[PDB]
Amino acid sequence: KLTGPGDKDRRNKRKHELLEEACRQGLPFAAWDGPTVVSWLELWVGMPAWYVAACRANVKSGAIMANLSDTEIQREIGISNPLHRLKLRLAIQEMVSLTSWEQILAYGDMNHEWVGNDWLPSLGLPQYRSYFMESLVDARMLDHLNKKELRGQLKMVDSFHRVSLHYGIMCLKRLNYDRKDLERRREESQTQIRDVMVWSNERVMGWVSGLGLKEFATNLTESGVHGALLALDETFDYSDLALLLQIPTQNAQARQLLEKEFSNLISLGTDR
Amino acid sequence: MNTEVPARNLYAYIQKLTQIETGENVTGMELEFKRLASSTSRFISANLPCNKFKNRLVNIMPYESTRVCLQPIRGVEGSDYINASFLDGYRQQKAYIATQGPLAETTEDFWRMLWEHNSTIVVMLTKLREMGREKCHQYWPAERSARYQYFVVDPMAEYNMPQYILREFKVTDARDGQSRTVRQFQFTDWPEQGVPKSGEGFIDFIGQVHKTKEQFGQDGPISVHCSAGVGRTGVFITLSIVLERMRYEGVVDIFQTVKMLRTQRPAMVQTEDQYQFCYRAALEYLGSFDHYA
Repeated sequence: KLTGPGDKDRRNKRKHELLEEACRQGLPFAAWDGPTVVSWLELWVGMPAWYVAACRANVKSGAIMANLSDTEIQREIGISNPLHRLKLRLAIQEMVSLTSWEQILAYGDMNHEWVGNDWLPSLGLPQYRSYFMESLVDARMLDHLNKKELRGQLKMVDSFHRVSLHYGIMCLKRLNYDRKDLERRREESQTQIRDVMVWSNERVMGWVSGLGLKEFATNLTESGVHGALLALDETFDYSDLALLLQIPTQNAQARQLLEKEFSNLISLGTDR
Repeated sequence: MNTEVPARNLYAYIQKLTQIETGENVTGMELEFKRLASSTSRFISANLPCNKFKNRLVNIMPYESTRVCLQPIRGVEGSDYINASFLDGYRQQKAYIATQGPLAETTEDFWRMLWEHNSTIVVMLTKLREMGREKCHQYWPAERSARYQYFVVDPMAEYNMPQYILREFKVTDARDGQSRTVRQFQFTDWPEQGVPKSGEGFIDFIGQVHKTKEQFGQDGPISVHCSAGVGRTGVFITLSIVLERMRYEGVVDIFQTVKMLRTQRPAMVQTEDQYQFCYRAALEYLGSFDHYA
């Protein structure tokens, strides 16, 4: 593996120190200069190179950036995608608030790559990864996604899959969007029936397997079944699960077992 | 003969190739490129009379084992065929489709190819016309929406970058209303004769294309085309693989890389100039790291 410094790392470090200096020095976003907003748009927001180049050519200040209309963002930055514009709007508004570092300059701890590579698969929804990432959906955007964007751009036509997202997001809210806390709580509930609200889809499959229903567990892959759904959706019952596990009605013992274990899971690991 | 070289020996290795020694008329580079020749599947679908007009050159056709197949259409023989081949990349299987610049007559096939195989990133390595000849038919709409059989292609935006143009399209399957965004990166800085004087622009372009695939989580193959889909396309794919392998493993083997590509589509990296440029650009990329300059 190639070691040491280089042209790319020098360029990145210098871009970063524009960003770090404005932030640490208490410069409000409106007073940021051109190169600083350009660095910010690349490194902290995570926009592709062509938006960044558009910004560099057409947006000379944070004040300008802050006061762009929707139609002006589309014209000056070239952003066609409504969800990419959402991303920018929320980013600007967050930056304005924080500049008036504790704010993590290790940006992207819950950016669209975390949503895509880590979080959506944990909800049993990995088939939506490409659509969410192409719309650059970060954690900050999740609670702002409206029903039209979910249906159309994000291809979530299935109502159960949308319910699954909803309770995934409710879990994030209850955890105050603390990624470390979510990870810790999943690690500390691996081997006991506890804190079901935080369980991944994989963990749920592990639980089904542990019951002696191992040949059915794999059927929850891409099903949208995860712990926050089991804990927060009062309508989701053992028979809904049995169907998603594709347990035959002829396998009556398996269905009775699931009924009893599911009751135990809810009683011991939730507040339902 | 060992053609795998550690990074720190790459400068010296290239110098030795440029040189001619011990009683041969030709350089080490020329000898190495010719050694690729001695190095296979069959051309079946490509040679069907119903498909002959679908090939830009009669002598460049996909191998059967790696050809990109279209779903057959009722009653139309040859409708499963396009001159295009899958190639594996450094990290994933089917990372690329190598194909010719579309003809007017294969333009609808081209869009169906991107659709059926989930290709949403396209790389164009020529201008439409070069040296008084068509290299590529303009298969994309200019200002308004266009219909290519089942697909409605709507131009979304265009971005002019220093050494390439990015064109974004929305493509809809008119049969069921499903839609995807397709992005085309056209590299605009390849000279109409020879190879680029420096590899830096082409290296950055390779980087941008793969960054886009990663950032937008696009899993499908990158469709790469030039004139016939073997020369410049061969250079793009060779360097894509070699540059990443060099970064993570610290070694370069251009000879075996091209050999490997030619097991998947014939004639990849077609001229000695192109082959030499692979080495030249790898060395330039290496030089962007201080401990190896």
